[PDB]
Amino acid sequence: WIERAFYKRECVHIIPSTKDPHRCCCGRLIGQHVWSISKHTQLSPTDA
Amino acid sequence: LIENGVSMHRFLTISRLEELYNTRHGPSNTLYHLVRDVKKREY
Amino acid sequence: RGKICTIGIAPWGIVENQEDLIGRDVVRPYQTMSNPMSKLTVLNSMHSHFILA
Repeated sequence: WIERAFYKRECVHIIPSTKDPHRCCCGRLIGQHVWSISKHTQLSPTDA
Repeated sequence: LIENGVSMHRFLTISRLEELYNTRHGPSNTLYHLVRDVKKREY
Repeated sequence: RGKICTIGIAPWGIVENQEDLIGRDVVRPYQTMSNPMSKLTVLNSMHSHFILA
């Protein structure tokens, strides 16, 4: 019930550059990427 | 050693425990007496 | 008396080994080996509860 009631999210779209092409504003690397302000995060059920 | 990290299940295999059953580089043991007696039941 | 019921509100991305915490209802062990150069800050081990914001 805990997984179906609490949801995670992971910004993966857009992928800008912040003084480095691998350095996203979402923190992860450009190859590592698979709020929604300039991140376009997607809500999904929690796996952790 | 476990205070830094050992994660004991990863520390074990069959063979690592097996050599630990055979070496006598420390305290005295009675396994030499016992396993001879139970293979007398297996003789 | 060691049932203090402390809760750690840490960010999900700020903690170290995010891939180690993947898995539903799985007992995932985490080692306290601290890397001095990683920006992913280590956990505090003797906290009883954790919330991953």
